[PDB]
Amino acid sequence: TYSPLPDDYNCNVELALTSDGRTIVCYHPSVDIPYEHTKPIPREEGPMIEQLSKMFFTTKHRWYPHGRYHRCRKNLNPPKDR
Amino acid sequence: SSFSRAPQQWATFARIWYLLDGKMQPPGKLAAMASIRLQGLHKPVYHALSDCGDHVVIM
Amino acid sequence: TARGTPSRFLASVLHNGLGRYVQQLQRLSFSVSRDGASSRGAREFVEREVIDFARRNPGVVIYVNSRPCCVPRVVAEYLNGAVREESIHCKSVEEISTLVQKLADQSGLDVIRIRKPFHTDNPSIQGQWHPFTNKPTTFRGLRPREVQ
Amino acid sequence: PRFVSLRAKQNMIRRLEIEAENHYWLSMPYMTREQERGHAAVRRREAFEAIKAAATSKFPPHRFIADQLDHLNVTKKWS
Amino acid sequence: KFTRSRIPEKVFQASPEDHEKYGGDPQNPHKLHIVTRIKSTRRRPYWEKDIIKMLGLEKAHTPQVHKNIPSVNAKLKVVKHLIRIKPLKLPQGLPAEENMSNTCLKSTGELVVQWHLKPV
Amino acid sequence: ISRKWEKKNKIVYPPQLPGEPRRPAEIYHCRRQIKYSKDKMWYLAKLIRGMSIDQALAQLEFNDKKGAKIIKEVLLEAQDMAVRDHNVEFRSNLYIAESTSGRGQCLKRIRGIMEKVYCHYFVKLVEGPPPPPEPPKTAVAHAKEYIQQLRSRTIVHTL
Amino acid sequence: LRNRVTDRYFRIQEVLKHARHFRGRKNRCYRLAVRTVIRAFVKCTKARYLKKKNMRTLWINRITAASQEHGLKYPALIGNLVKCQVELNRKVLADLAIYEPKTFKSLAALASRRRHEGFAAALGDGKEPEGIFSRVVQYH
Amino acid sequence: VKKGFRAAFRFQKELERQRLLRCPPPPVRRSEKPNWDYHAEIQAFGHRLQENFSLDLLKTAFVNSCYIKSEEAKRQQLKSNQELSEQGTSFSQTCLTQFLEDEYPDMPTEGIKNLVDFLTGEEVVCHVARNLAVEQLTLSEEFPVPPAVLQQTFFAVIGALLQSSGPERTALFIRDFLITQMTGKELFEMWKIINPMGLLVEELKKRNVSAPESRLTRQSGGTTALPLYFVGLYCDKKLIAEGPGETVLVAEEEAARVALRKLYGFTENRRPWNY
Repeated sequence: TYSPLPDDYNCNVELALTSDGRTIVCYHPSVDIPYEHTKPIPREEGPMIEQLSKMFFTTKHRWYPHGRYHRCRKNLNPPKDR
Repeated sequence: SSFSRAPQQWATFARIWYLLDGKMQPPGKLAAMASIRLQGLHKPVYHALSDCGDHVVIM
Repeated sequence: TARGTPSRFLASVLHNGLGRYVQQLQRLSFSVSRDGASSRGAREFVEREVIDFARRNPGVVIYVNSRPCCVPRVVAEYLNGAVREESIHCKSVEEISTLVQKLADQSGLDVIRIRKPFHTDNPSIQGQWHPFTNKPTTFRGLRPREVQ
Repeated sequence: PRFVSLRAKQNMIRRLEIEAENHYWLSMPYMTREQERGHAAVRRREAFEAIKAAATSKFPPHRFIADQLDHLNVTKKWS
Repeated sequence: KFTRSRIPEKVFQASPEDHEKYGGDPQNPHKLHIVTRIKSTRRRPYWEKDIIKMLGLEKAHTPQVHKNIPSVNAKLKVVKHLIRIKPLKLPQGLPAEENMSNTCLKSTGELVVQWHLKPV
Repeated sequence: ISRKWEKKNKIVYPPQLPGEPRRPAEIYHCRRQIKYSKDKMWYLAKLIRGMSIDQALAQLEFNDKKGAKIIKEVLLEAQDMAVRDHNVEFRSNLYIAESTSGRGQCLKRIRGIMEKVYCHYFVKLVEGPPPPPEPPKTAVAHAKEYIQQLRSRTIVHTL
Repeated sequence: LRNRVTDRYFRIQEVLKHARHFRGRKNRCYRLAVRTVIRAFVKCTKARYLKKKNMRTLWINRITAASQEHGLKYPALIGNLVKCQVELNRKVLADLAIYEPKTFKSLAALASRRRHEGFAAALGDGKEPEGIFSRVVQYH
Repeated sequence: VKKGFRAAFRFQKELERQRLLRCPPPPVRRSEKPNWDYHAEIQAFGHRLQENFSLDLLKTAFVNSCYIKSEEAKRQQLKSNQELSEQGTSFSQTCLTQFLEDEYPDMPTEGIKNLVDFLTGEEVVCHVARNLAVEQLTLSEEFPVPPAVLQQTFFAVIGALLQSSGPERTALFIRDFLITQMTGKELFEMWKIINPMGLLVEELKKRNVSAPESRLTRQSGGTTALPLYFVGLYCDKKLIAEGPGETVLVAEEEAARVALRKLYGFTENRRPWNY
């Protein structure tokens, strides 16, 4: 009845050593969300910067613009990955 | 897994509102938990510039 | 420095090891002066090593131009259309052979900075972390301070 | 004013323990001083005769015809 | 004045409590020391810097084999605060010319003359 | 002395195709050694930089500064050679695309060195209606920019 | 002037290709750009040590965060995975924490299991059977 | 006037480089530049890919029909490409459907047709043949080689490798250059669909499973400008997929896409291609 972590929320972790004791086999299949645990699907520059700040819960300073020296230092074709 | 690129990216960096009842609690020991969840330091995706902080509602 | 230089991600050209390996070096263009003391080690490279080199990789087409140059060059062209022009000016034959094998072994991608030392295209197998991994659910999907 | 923490005391103490065991293993030599005497005089003398010998064998290198003539290749041309 | 420090001989006389503490025998002691520099010779006097150069200990954390003879022990008593001493114990024999390459000095202090990389 | 801006009216383009939009005209005109300073012409040159030439003329007739009359001569002259020399059918259908002012070859007067300051005035007129001024970006544009920056971000310094 | 210097545009331009992105006259004037370009190269080499350092504290922040999700603390996880002869490093554990959180959950279960065997072994002291995951694989 | 020559030569060539960057010339094809031997470089294209061709047949694989027509427009002052490209694209369509029917047996054949029409699309095949030196060997009329022409020459090269050395070696060729283009791409980046929910509903009718209930599993930030939803999709109160989104409809459609990847074997955890 021992569980080293409460195997309830992410995966059901079942540790094992092998008979030689050299490799640790972990067995951990996924824990599905139960159907009981779900809800059914329900069916001017000043005031604009205050309105965006209060909308997105950030300060005001990232809504003021920046000069051309900062707009043109920017890399417009940045390298992509994955 | 098996999400598309955009909803995986949305799902990872999405920010979570936490509730935190401060009755009979010390203010600094609430402040430590609140501070960790405000910086995003409770996420393994954390980075300073990546802006992954959350919301803490202390009642 | 890294902020002055451009950078890129580590890549291949057309998934160059997956199916088969393709030599990314198409053309070499040696240009060697006949009379000229700077292309001496180029001369002894064409005489000794360029036929052995041209047989060790037949997907490479090699042009020895042998004009009156005052600096000899090797011009590697790559399958993705990159051009690396390097000099073989006042080099020994062995230094030219390590340079030509250096150009053979590499690909046409830039020698600008590489950002990460790796490139998975499928980094996650068990599903990437989102903040609702590692959280338990509640009965009927309730949230804190939800009465019904 | 600077004060002593518990890190500094525990560190200082584990250096004292390494020191005490150094005291232990220096307290039982395998030989007495009469037994050790001249027990490695030969190897020390041959070692210094090697140092002496490499000191007294210093001289300019050999100069060759082939190097001096091999400078003439700087005007090797094709035909 | 800061001078060179002699250390009296009662400091270097073992007690049977210490034979119970460490693993030593006063009769039939060990032949070879393993000495390891673990504290810099900088901010130390120049004589201790020299003794570290003689003993062959200019790298930190690199073991060196010495004889357990009173001359080498005298130099070790000069710099005993910078070094660490263990007995070189040898579970099997000293290596013959067959086992000369395939040795490994382990961290216990023992020198094993057959060093496979396979588990037991 | 360099004189590259006068030459710019000499570019001859190869003739177009019938499945191709009509290229607008470009009329590079300038005046050299205006006795005025280059930084006082910057306000007059800056004033008219996207206006139609009738709005530019109209704004420069009622300005008090010395350079306004000089720029109005440059723009009436470039409206003339716009129509005569460069096949612009309507006098009205021009706008100022470029109006700058460089420094000219100044003189030095020993009093105690004091410069007699000269300037030029460079105007490119472009055939067509003046381009619509840039609208101030709304909260929809700011919100989409912010969210697109949030969509852009990656787990950094990992696989 | 018998031989005055012809090839001086190129020495200047060897410095100024590194300064093309600075601010102020540092991108233009050679006297200013030399002090800033030298000073940028000194920072550029002292920052190799800080790149290594800051990646490692970044990994400890990510392993700390992800192991606090499973109740463990960082010293408990790293200590009791050393004690299991799982010689993974911080880079790999942080990357498993992000991309493979079931393997990270099972590693947190293996480290807390080993932590409890360390507790129960160092509680009931004396000769007893060792824990199952407490056993070590001897290499000879 | 500083006497000397070397700084004026170096400065002369840097002025030449700023002339090339300020006003670069239009790109000329490679056969109209120095160091070109066309026959030697067709043989190099053969040995580069590690196979053998009958060299005349590969030569006709690079000769378009536009080139002959503008060439005979230039005569007045060669076998075409189309037979080999017909055979090559017929073969590569049926062998790509062989591979993708064998390694994805649960796909609908509409999806196999959209995968195969991705791996023989103009974007993929034109991206492949600009890095295999096909474009440099194409005898085309105009430069750069327009993408329909270069698609035709690429499948002509497949047809020439077919008549050279049989169906198995071309199967390995198509495997190693066209199939490796779907590494790192998700299924619905290749087979685009609108209404994935109706498609998932129809597929679940074909397995004789009931229609799935979309059912909100987890959420956050519901009354903000940055919500997050995980909609689940249950079948007889067991979920088949669950996906996130910024709104509820977005997450529901995306959970339908997760279920469609799961029905078809095209998950992110699928066994990779065995090369």
